[PDB]
Amino acid sequence: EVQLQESGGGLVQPGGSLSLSCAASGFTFTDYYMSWVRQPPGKALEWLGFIRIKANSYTTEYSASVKGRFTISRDNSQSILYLQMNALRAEDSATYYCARSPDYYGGYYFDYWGQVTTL
Amino acid sequence: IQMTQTTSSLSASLGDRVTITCRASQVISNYLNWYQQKPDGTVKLLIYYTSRLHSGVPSRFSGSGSGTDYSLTISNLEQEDIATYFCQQGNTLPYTFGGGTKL
Amino acid sequence: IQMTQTTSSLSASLGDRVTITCRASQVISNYLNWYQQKPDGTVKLLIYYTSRLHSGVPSRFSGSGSGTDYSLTISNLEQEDIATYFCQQGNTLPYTFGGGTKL
Amino acid sequence: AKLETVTLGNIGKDGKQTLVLNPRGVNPTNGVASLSQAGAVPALEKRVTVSVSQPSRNRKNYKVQVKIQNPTACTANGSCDPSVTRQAYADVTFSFTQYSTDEERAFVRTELAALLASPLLIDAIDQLNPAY
Amino acid sequence: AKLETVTLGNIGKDGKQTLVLNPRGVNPTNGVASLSQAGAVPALEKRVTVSVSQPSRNRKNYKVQVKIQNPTACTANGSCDPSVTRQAYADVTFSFTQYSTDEERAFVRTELAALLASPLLIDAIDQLNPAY
Amino acid sequence: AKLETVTLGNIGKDGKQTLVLNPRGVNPTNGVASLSQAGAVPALEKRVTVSVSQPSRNRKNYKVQVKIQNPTACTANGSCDPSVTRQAYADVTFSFTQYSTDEERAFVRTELAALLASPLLIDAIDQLNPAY
Amino acid sequence: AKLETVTLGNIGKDGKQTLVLNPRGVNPTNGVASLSQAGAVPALEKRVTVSVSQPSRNRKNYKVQVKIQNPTACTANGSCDPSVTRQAYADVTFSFTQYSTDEERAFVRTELAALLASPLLIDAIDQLNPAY
Amino acid sequence: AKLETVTLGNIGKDGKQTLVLNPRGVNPTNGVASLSQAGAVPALEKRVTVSVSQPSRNRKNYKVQVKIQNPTACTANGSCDPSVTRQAYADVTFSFTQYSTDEERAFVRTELAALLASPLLIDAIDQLNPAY
Amino acid sequence: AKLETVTLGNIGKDGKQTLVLNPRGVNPTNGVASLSQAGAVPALEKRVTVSVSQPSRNRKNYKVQVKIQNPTACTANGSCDPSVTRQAYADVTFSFTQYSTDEERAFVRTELAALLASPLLIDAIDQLNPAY
Repeated sequence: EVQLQESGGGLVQPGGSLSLSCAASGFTFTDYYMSWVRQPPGKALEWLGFIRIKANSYTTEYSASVKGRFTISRDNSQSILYLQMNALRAEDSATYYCARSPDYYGGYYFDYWGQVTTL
Repeated sequence: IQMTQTTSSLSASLGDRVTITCRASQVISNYLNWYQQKPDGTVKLLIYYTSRLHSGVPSRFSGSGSGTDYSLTISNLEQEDIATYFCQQGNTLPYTFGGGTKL
Repeated sequence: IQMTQTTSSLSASLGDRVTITCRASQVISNYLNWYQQKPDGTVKLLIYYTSRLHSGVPSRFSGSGSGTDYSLTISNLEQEDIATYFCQQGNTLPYTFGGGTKL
Repeated sequence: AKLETVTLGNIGKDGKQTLVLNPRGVNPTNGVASLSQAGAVPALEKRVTVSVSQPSRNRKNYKVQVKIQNPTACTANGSCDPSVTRQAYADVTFSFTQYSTDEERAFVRTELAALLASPLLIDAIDQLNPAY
Repeated sequence: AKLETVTLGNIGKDGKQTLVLNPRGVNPTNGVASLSQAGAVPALEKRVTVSVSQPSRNRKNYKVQVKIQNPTACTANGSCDPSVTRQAYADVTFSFTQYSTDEERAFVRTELAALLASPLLIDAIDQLNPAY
Repeated sequence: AKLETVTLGNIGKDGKQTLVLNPRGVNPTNGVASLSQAGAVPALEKRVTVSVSQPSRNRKNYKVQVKIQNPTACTANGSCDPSVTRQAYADVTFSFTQYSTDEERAFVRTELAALLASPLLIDAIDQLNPAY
Repeated sequence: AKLETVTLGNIGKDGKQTLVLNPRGVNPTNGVASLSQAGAVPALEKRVTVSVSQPSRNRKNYKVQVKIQNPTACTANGSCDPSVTRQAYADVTFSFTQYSTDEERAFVRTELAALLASPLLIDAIDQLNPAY
Repeated sequence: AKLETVTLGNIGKDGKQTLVLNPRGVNPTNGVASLSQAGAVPALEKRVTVSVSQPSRNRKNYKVQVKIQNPTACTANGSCDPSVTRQAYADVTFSFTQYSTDEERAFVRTELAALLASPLLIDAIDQLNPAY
Repeated sequence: AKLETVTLGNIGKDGKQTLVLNPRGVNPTNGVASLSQAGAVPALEKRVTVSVSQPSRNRKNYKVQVKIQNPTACTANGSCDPSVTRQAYADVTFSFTQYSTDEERAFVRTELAALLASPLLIDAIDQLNPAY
């Protein structure tokens, strides 16, 4: 009974910026890492980055494809993510998935998914 | 880690079980996951510790394998079980995904 | 401490925000207060730590400033907000008051 | 690897408990990475400390070392806050050479992990009975 | 605990190798039970020793200790018997007071066996690089 | 300045607590002004002691020194009145020369006051985690 | 705690100056994290050191220690490099037992940061005259 | 900065081989950090060490130092273990004063990095020809 | 190869300054070649020296060596000539054996050249932060 609602949206020409969101009401939000997953058309899916918990937006990590370009932020109002981006339409045409990230013995998987935007 | 998948298209559509395999470049020590992307766009988690189901899986799906070669079996296939399947490892911090096998 | 006030008469009576300033001889480290004396005779406390309102202020009043130069802004002025305004410092034991700007 | 949060499900005697551990940092003076359980009072935390040392001119071997400390607490008579009644320890150490391949080391690790589920060590650890 | 054969399946780095261990009796000087590899030749086999120690006037609390060792054999040239080149060790010591319960010690055992399969320890033991 | 009552609102972890401190006088034998919290029993008081020393022929520097002592109390088993379980201390000291202007000293004071709200010292003090 | 850039706005006597501090890594002998002034030349910059210490057999309780120092530079005549004339210090040491909770230590931190902005301390530190 | 995994790309004479270095922790006695390549048999790994003089208030000269070493293996005719035939070393040292600026140090760094990709040095190191 | 004019492009922190070095001839007594920048007052020039061990039939170890130095000028208050305030040095050394190959030497060269443009060293040289 867990859904992901807020999108943001946008069709940003290259050289611009865009900020997105998700709404993750339930599952006691402040205890799980939050990742961003994108799928380019064709080949496969890509992984963007995650953000940690500690009752505070304090530390996040990103993949090497988008490092210094994208920023994510954990807003602890109730459940708000962010995907502030820069210089999009060069190879960033994808469908964007925010996913809750549990673990088992320290190994990260993604149990709840949600489609929000495309670019 | 590069999760290579061999057959890239599974043609079976009725009856008997189907086998979809993955290969890792290194050894990943059973930290392999499985996913299902329906053409509506939704993505589901099925198996996370190579043999452990998610809470909404009717045990038609089952995984096995160790070392580098992992697998997933679908006994008694149905018409709602046709999608593209992705496997990905949870061992190392880049978390690369797999190619994809379309049912 | 001498709380000097410059303009001594604020002529604006409608619309846009108004700025009323004070100056201290020394530095008083944000221990500056604001008051409102209506012509009926009552005196009200508005702001006490240069940015912190009293419990009956509708946030049309807002203060800022640091060091020696402090200020107060009144966005969306109304006909009940016309009085003489006094600023005074709470840093030092004599507690001198300011001159007064009449709206 | 990198210090992340380690959840550990299916833990305990029956297998229906979990234990989450949060990173606490790496000590510079001795190179000991730490994980601990979330809680206010520091004395009531379940903590796991791991460190691997490299051969200097005195020891010549690689030395991996894990430690586990579990305290238990109780609210005694006439007292308000709890206090640590007793401790439960565990201490693993591995010693390898400079020519050991990763198959030998992974064999020793998975051999010890498979011994800790055998009924010999279940009866020797949980019930405190020697092997007879 | 009855000393029997201990079969360990799905161990090693790939999760395919097995290990069958046969009992070697208790040592009456110090009470340490032993186990060795099926097959063998002596002084070339894989050994597992398990002891359980009781409190006395010298030591206050219980101590369960496991020492496993395994060597690497290199068949030399012009020789009919292989020799031991290098050896790999592991030894766990558990320490428990006289008031600890069953659930606590099973928790320590299960926590240790679950920590030996986390990528923190997979990357600390197989590759020899610490947590950063 | 002159010893007055110091209220301190928006204190604590969330920012909705207050602490009022009443003057207790200046000690003649060492020049230490004191503030404390209102209460009957002296052992249960939160107290702040400040003193600035001037250069004699031995130290040559100005020395400002603040101390903060917070005890906590509990009513144990079989006891009626509470007693101090533990203490929480803080101790600041500033050392200046004879030629230091007031801008340098106010810079050091407001730099330390702005560091005590940064997330580095929030995680280093409240959570007891070193900077890593 | 991740060592990042620390920006301190609205500090100084007038409340206008800022201060940007860059990390300088931990010192592996004693575990003291450091931070310095953006820009720089070395041995002329403003330094902030933060350490967190754990109890051992020598010390019973936790200790969080901050030492900040900043010098005053005077450009001499006929010289191309400024020299250090005088220096200003500050160092806070917090001491907490192993049973203290989060709210208590956040209270000590917030109490100290709130006391560094009272006119008692504004008149004790900026002007160097005690409380009478 | 904190030690991380450094991926050096486009190395070799042709310019397509890469190197991926994992952290190995900081030696406490001298403050020297280490990075090393993945692969079994830890004696046959490529190593990089880095070492900066620790910042102090009274340091006249800062010194930075880097040591690359690369071993080559030989599986000898009649042995199980591969040994180290020969070592390629590189020792780089940088020496700056306390009044030096950031652009001087960056200029020396990028000057050396741009000299090592010039024909004067890819002729003198790859071919061992002196400049005449 | 014969000494020529080496134009190093894209140096500096921003990456736009260049350096053009002219040959200065080979010292006969030790075989050390020199290059230096154009500009008046020869004492204020930037210098690079390079030195390879001379090839012989019985040489066990070849050694390559590079020394950058950069002076900074100060026109002092009360003098006509500018003097040298301070020196930035860099000493690079390479050490290979007689059985080493060309790809090993090229690999060590390009490894060092790719380390000097990595954040681990542009943080440790430009900012003088040790790796922790």
